[PDB]
Amino acid sequence: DGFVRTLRARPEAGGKVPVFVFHPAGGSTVVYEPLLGRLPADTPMYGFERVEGSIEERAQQYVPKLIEMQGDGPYVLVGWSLGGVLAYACAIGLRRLGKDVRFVGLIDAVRAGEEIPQTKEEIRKRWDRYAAFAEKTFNVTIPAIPYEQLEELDDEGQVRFVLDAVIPAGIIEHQRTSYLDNRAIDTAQIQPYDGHVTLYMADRYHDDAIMFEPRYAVRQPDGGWGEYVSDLEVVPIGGEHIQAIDEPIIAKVGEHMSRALGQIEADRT
Ligand SMILES: CNC(=O)c1c(-c2ccc(O)cc2)oc2ccc(O)c(CN3CCCCC3)c12
Repeated sequence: DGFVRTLRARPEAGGKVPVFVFHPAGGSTVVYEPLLGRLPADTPMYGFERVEGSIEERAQQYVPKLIEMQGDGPYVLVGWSLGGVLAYACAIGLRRLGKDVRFVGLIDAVRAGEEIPQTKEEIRKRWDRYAAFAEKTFNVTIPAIPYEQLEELDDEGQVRFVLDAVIPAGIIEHQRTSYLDNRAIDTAQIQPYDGHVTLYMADRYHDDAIMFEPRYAVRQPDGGWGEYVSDLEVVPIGGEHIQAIDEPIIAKVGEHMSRALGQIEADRT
């Protein structure tokens, strides 16, 4: 299927408006199966899996596919983790092309409480933190970090440089894509969007997330989306980021989202 996974196929003709879901960091759209079970019967669902590039470059790949599949609209775009940002970026692209986007659902796609700087000083502090965790984890001494060579490299190049030093192909492939998908969240440059966004908000990021990047230890009440989205609804769901996508918490998301879908179906009926 390329990068589109069919979770529930739309009928040959007619039917309900499909929900387009976007993969999480380091994972696939199979994670949306619990959600799908909490959505109305015969709600079609398609998942957009990983593609390469910056967020904008990824949306430039998704948007033509969205249009091929759904045309003028209506568009319902949903994502947890990185998927939320991808969904949001696609919403901007679709709106810019005159399409009708009716719903953007961010499932705990929460920004760091303080903006993560994209600076050399930050690149050094980041790699120093990693090196220190490796020292403790692997009972090793890491020599001086070749900062100068690292600083000049993008995220992709940084991991290749690192993967020269150090393994089964599946693990390198899984670690590489997880790291890069997570950095993609970190460095996302949010643009403003004038349509409705629903943010399902958990209480906090899980411990591993925070150990990796302590700025995710703090969340703003709007999840960092308020300056960019004037039409913003927050649906608190509690719990941690990791749990937001699974039962039982997904039942709450599903109930709320089902109501939104019902109104959309009513509005076209
Ligand atoms: C739990 N580890 C992670 O979350 C991160 C990984 C990673 C690497 C390998 C793997 O197998 C699984 C994950 O690489 C990252 C890079 C930057 C970063 O800021 C983070 C933190 N992350 C927290 C959620 C909001 C987005 C940022 C991570």
